[PDB]
Amino acid sequence: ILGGREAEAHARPYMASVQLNGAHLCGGVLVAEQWVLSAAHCLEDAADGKVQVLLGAHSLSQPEPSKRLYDVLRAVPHPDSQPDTIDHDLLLLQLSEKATLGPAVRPLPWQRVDRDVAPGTLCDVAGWGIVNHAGRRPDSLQHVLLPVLDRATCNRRTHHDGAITERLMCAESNRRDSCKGDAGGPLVCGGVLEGVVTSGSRVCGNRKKPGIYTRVASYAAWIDSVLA
Repeated sequence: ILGGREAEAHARPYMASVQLNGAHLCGGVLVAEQWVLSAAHCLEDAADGKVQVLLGAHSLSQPEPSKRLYDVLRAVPHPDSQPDTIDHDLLLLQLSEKATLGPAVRPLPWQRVDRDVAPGTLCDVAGWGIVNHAGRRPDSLQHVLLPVLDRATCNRRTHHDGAITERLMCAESNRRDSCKGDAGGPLVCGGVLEGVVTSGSRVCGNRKKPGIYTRVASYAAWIDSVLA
């Protein structure tokens, strides 16, 4: 997260760190007791590496009573995801067992009604991604509040030039933004999950290249099918 601040510890009990061989890789969001939603291109990461999900965390490295690292029973990328597109960029991770819930670990309600978030709505995104241009990785969860950007502005040639489908949404990226390591994390508006950070290549913190988020409401039936 660029231009953000350290998050209040455990105030986002839905937040997940998706890990590969014990290192933070991507964000994710607990959407059911046994299921974490993240981004498909994260799993281009990779092969038969050990994918795990850390719940209940603030610090990646330090002991905390609520921290628990879960193994992953099954990883389910969206079937229409492709290496060279930002479309359908969702991944569902089935934990080894249902997560132990408490004040620091709880699924987030997610949007089922397929209607766009209003322009200007202030939403929250959080992550353990890089915090400066050098690539410094934070030990603790960061977040930033970002206003939703209307799709037509986002689709201008100066911006993302037609790439923002009805299944995608944008937020402003003026110095404050998600960046490398934040893919798959949650964009939360009014206490409800609305978006998942996409995991394609994108400059960070340039107002001319808004953040792009997959609209979870667009994929409600798919999420239900996988969890069935």
